[PDB]
Amino acid sequence: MTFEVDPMDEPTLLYVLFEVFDVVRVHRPHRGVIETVYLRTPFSAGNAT
Amino acid sequence: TDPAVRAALQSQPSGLNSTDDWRQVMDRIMSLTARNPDAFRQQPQANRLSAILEAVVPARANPTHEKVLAIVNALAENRAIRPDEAGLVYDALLQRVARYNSGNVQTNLDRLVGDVREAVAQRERAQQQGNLGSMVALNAFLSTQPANVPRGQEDYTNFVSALRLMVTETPQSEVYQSGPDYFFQTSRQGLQTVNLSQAFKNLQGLWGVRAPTGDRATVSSLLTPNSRLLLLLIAPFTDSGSVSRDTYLGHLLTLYREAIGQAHVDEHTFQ
Repeated sequence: MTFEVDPMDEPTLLYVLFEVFDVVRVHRPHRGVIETVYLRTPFSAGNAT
Repeated sequence: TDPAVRAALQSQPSGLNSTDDWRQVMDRIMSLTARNPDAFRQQPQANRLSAILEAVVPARANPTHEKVLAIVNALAENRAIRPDEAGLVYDALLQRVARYNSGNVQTNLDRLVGDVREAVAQRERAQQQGNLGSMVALNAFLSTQPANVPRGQEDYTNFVSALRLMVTETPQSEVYQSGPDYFFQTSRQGLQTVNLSQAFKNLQGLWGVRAPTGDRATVSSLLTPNSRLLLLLIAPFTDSGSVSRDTYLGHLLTLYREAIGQAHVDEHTFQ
């Protein structure tokens, strides 16, 4: 990507918020047990695949 | 909803038309279904691919929860535990299985879900069939009672058989023993409770000698009202000729039988 912006006299950051998918599945088999299966596809992270 | 604990369960752990029934999905995805063909041919790509990917290589499932829930629901519908106890005991059994699991345990669990399904069905049909427990109690009571009446015997044994038939032919009736007596309730949570032991004790003296005295109300006060109710409850049974007529007992039975008769008949007529 190539952005072009107007000059400024102080440091600035460009924030690109790549939009993505990000879901969590909550698994609770027994009493007092929580299991989570994360996922975030376009920037892969989590358990399932 | 449904009593069959398999059915009343499987509503809880199951999707809707997933790949648990693979044949239907495979039929619908190609073209085979006739109800609405070309439905699958025109879905978005992702969905289509995903089903297909599911179809060619199925994904394994863990059926432990389904079986455990089935047996728990069977216990609940069979009054083994209270529903709150059902919520607790589901987790209890789940932990029990999870800490001792083996292929043998799964096999026994399938055996057990079959057994409990059959047990629930049998319990329901038996509860609607006549409640053998009441019959057992009545036979015990009759064994307690003597079988010989010095004045008249045919009427006595005929009446005994009539009572046996009455308790057999109408389920939901209760026969039991609370104190040193036997009773007969015409229904759970129902009125009309007859002190069977007292009724028989009072009626012992009126079997074979009240025929000639039925015309005069000189001994009519010997009939205690409890025994009168007992006779009233057996009017539909012990039809004409079972108890010898021209007898005070026979006269009462005939009158009560005629009365109840006009009534039900007129009633089914209604309008």
